[PDB]
Parts: sequence; structure tokens; C-alpha cells
Amino acid sequence: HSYDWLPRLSKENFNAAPVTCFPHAPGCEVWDNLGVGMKVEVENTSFWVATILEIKGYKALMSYEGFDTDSHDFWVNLCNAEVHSVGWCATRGKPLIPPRTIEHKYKDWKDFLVGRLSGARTLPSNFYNKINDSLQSRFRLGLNLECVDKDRISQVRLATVTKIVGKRLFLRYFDSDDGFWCHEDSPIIHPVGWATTVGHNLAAPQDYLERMLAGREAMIEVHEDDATIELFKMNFTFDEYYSDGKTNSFVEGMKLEAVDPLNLSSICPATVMAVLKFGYMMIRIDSYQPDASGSDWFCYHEKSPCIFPAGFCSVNNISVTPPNGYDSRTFTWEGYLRDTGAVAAGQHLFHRIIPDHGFEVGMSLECADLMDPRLVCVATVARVVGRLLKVHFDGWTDEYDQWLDCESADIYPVGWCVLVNHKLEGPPR
Amino acid sequence: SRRWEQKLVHIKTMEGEFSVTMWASG
Repeated sequence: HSYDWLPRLSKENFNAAPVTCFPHAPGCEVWDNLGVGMKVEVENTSFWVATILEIKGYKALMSYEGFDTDSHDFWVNLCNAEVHSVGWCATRGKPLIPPRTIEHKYKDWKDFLVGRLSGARTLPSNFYNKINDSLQSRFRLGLNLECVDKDRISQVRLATVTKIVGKRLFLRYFDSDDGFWCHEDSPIIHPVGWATTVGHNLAAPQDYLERMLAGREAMIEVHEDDATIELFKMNFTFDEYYSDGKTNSFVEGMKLEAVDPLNLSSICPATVMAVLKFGYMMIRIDSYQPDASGSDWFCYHEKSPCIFPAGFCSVNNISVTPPNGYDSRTFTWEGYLRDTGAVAAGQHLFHRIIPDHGFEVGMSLECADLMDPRLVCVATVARVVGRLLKVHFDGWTDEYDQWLDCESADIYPVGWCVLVNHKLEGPPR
Repeated sequence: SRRWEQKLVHIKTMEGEFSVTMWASG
């Protein structure tokens, strides 16, 4: 049973994140052409005109025209239900039929509707045509892409898109039936030939390996089911780097803070282990238990919102997870740079810009568990540190939380699961 | 720039038809 927001929508003072807060959400760009109190043609519970009283995410509180008591109002899902802009039924040759309760209430329906609609606001004619178009994913079934090995995050494995829910892809690895769910805009998936040019560890078939090696510049062997660079959302452009892609910003051995990719509830000191090309770099979480295989190393890009300069947690009052061998109370950066004798990463190397993301503490939303991406659960914004968010799951401990960026592809507006037919995990029983 | 525009809409009922002018964001 998927959790329903209905008993929580009805309550007053229920703060919910607006769709516009989510760049990756469908209908996000046309949500500004939609305002509170617009007249719409809606299914008559045959269509009838109604008014949008409240808008909480995708959920919309609607009231018929002819009902002036807030006791016959009803909640709908805007992008699912048979809602259209006014004048649509006319083109479809369908007559607007008044509800049974008010069918005798007014004398001249002409001057009533005319009065209600004269100078009234409504949706653009091409509104829901832009919704369904925004529902589609850039990826299709059968596409092959390099993505981070969840059993060895130091390398990327060749995988295949075997299931698409909205814009969340299920990637099945090549040598296995094991796999993981992932949003198309997430930075853990990469086009064919990404690890080859970047310099990232790659696990793939022997033929694929030879194929990447045999390739010389812009002419590499590409197959019909290969996902190429045109389908992958980046936080940067190759214009910002030279031809060879050799970066000179970060250097090996630099120390910084970073979100633990394996435990999203923790920001920890991290070490620049290997500097790859085009700003990509392999870092290691310092709290990680020792490993000499380097298989615990993880790839963050230098323009990632999930890496921070040292002291970022102290300044913004965040409980920083100490490195291995250090205790909570007894940890300072000055004392830690004294021990290792390593320079902290420059403040200039980090470029953090806080957008008008409009996220406020208390705003309810639907969030996906990173450590079990099959689940998208009921959540709530706990903290707003600049552009960094701290998302909490309703009905769980504060250690199950996760530090997500405001523009993460793992957060969704309320009613998203109902829109894309995904199962929404609610609070425990 | 996003601005308001006048949209002539039609409404069908038994047994006639009429038109009203509304606003839409574009």
C-alpha cells in the first residue's frame, strides 16, 4: 500500500514544496504559467468548470463553480486527472454540464458562466501537451551506459537500462542480474567512453574494453544501443577545460569535506587521492575503514555541490563525522593537519553558488533512499544550509537522514509518485 | 518575457454556444 497524502493535505498549516523547487520534475518549467485561483474544466463526479483553491506540489484543492461552501471541495492530482483549460470541451464537441446539486440553482447558465469567466485566469491551451512531453525520459530501454559499481565504487561497470519509471532508470549490470535504480540526471551514470577519456576505472566486456582502447579521438566504434554524451546532464562544459582535459586546480593529497556516498547522513573529511581529467577526481572518505585496494575511493567532480572546503561543517554548525581513529569531541582541522602534515584544499578551488531554490524548513516532499533507490519515501526538509539540504524521513531517526543538494535528482514534489506510478513509502506502523 | 494574453474560449451547453474572453500566461 502506497502512502496517501490526503489526510495530510486536508489539514491546515501543511507546508509542501512547490513543483518549481525541483528542476528535474516534470512540468517544472510551465508551473509559472499556473497560478492559484484559475478556472479549469474538470471531470464531473461530462466536464464542469472549477477553481484551483490551493496548490501543494502536484496536489490541487479544487471547487466547482456554483458551490460557495467549502464542504464540497475536493483534492485532485493536477497532471493525472481529466483537467483542462477552459474552452477545451467546446473544441472536443463536449457540453459543459452542471453538477446534480446545483443544476437548478441558477436561472441563466449563460450569464452565470460568462460572469464567472469574464476576466478570469486560466491555463494556456498547450499546457498538458507540455506536461506529457516533460514526462518522457531521454533514455530508452536497452541502452548501454557506464555507471558506478555499487559493489566497488572505485570503478564504473557497463550496464543496461532495463526499466524506466518516469525518469528513474533501472540499470542492470552486464555480468550480473544485480542492479540499481537511478535518475537520468544523476552524476553516477556516464556515457559510453566516459571512463576511457576521463581516466576512471572501468569494468566491462573484453570487446568493450578493446573498443574503448582502439578508439582514437572523435572516431570510436559506437553501437546502436550505446548511450552517448548527448543524454547526460552535466554540471559543467568541456569549454571550461583545455583539449587534453588536464586540470591544474586540485592536487593529490589535498584535504576537504565531502558527503559520504555510502552513508548520506554524514559529511566527512576527505582526501584527494587521484586527479583525473576534465576536473574529475577520485577522493576517499577519511572515516572509511582502511583499504589497500583503493576500492573505497569515490569519484567526485570538482564542481560538485557535495564537496566542501574544510571547516564547512564548523561554520554552518554541522555534525562532522571524524576520520578513522578520531573521536567526535576531540577533533579539529588544525590538529588534524598537524598530524598528517597535509595542506587543506584552497577556498578558491570550491565554487558554491546558492540559487533561489525556494526550499524552506518544514516543506514536505518525496525523497528517494540513496542506499535503496527502489524506494521513494515521505520526507521533510530539516535544514537549509545555503544550497545544501538535510532531508529527513517522516517517522524515523535522525541518523537515517541524508544531506542532499537542492538540485538533487532524488527529491520530488508531493504527488510525484502518483504521477509516475511509483510506490511511495510512508512512515512506519 | 512572460506576459498575459487574451484567449477567446467557447462553451457548449444545451442547446446553444457562446464565447468568453479569459487570460492565459505565455
